[PDB]
Amino acid sequence: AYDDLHEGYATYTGSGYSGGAFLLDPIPSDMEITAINPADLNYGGVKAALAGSYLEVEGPKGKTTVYVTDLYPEGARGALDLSPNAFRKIGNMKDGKINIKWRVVKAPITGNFTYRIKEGSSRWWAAIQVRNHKYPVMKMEYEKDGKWINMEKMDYNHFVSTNLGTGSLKVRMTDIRGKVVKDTIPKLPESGTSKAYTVPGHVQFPE
Amino acid sequence: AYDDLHEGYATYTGSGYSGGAFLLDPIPSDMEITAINPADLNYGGVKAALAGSYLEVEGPKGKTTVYVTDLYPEGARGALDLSPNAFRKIGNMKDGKINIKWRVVKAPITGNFTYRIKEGSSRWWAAIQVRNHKYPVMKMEYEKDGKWINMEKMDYNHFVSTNLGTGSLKVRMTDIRGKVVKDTIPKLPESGTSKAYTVPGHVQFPE
Ligand SMILES: OC[C@H]1O[C@@H](S[C@H]2[C@H](O)[C@@H](O)[C@H](O[C@H]3[C@H](O)[C@@H](O)[C@H](S[C@H]4[C@H](O)[C@@H](O)[C@H](O[C@H]5[C@H](O)[C@@H](O)[C@H](S)O[C@@H]5CO)O[C@@H]4CO)O[C@@H]3CO)O[C@@H]2CO)[C@H](O)[C@@H](O)[C@@H]1O
Repeated sequence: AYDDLHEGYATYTGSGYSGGAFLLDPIPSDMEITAINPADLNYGGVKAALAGSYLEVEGPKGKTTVYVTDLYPEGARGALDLSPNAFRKIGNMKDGKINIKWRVVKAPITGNFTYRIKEGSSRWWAAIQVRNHKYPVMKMEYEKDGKWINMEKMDYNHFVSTNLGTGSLKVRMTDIRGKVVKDTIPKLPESGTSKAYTVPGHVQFPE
Repeated sequence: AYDDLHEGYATYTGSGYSGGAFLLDPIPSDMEITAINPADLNYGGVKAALAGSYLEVEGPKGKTTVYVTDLYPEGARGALDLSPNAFRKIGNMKDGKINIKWRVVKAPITGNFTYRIKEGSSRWWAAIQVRNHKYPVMKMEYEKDGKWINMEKMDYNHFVSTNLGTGSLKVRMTDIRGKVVKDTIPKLPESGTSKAYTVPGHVQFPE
């Protein structure tokens, strides 16, 4: 629609395949990825607003799409830190830094959300990650007896809250376009889970 | 207190031995105990200020001493809910309600404090309870590399803080008389402790 490009500089790097901030591991080594500067990451006042998104990136030599897996701490506004397999498609690596133009695009994925329930989660406190989302997840709310509680998004790309209640958790998710989709996670453990675990989801953002 | 005085009324209950609000379990069955009204409980605006304290209660037929283990939710100022073994000593069991006078007194205990580390406590969040204190515990601080941090006392008789750091924990406790002692508590887990545990203390409030 109204869908502005973002101008900035790209560098390249080899981290982000493992141990990146957004806790999105494992990353296939053939995957084209990127680290994003803090200002653009936390769009809308949401920590990790753009975590797990995909960007289309024009360099002086071509255009390419990258999965956003990590924070680029020392990056200026507009700055991306690309994997070299991605970088090489849009610029010469002889130059260390290239002019780029990027925007958020729809993820080249299929199927539904997958939920990751962080280690330490319970009815008392929980951090919930959304994976496999066609668009940036701006918001996640759960219903506790009648009303909708907003969950804060963290730097580690999980939505977080307390006293969530017993019983299965009905949730809703909003994307960067304002689209909202509803789902249901199975009831949380009474005592904090020693291991993080996976819940296959039943919904996806609209095309 | 060395001196103190409340006027109120007492009834009696069979609860507070297991599952009380102050989480002081286990409670020996033959121990004289009481539940406490919210107003006196939260003395000086500290939630559960008088939890785990001891009171001398005077009834129409004698005096006796009790351990405070539970909240008396429907209590007016000065109202107490005694265990029968305590009630039996200062009143007639044929009454459902008696006139009483009471005061916070020195604990008929020996030895130092012990600490309870609540399940789910870690470097990031801890709930720490003091047991075996001769007087009410009004304040608990810990030292976080520079200066002292105040821990919120909770309705459930643990002091709570966050981002406490790694290593062993330098604490100072303050009683209702204004008296301050200092102790150290072992290292806090990197991730949330699966079960609650007790650690021995090495300090005690002045007689
Ligand atoms: O912060 C950056 C860092 O974070 C970590 S993950 C870590 C979080 O940081 C931390 O904030 C969080 O702390 C939780 C804690 O895990 C949770 O277990 C407790 S729940 C507690 C509850 O507050 C309390 O109401 C309750 O008391 C009950 C009692 O159980 C009962 O007996 C009676 S019937 O009623 C009482 C009162 O209602 O007891 C429960 C449990 O003891 O709360 C805090 C905060 O909400 O936990 C996270 C991990 O464990 C992350 O890994 C890093 O990447 C980040 O950099």
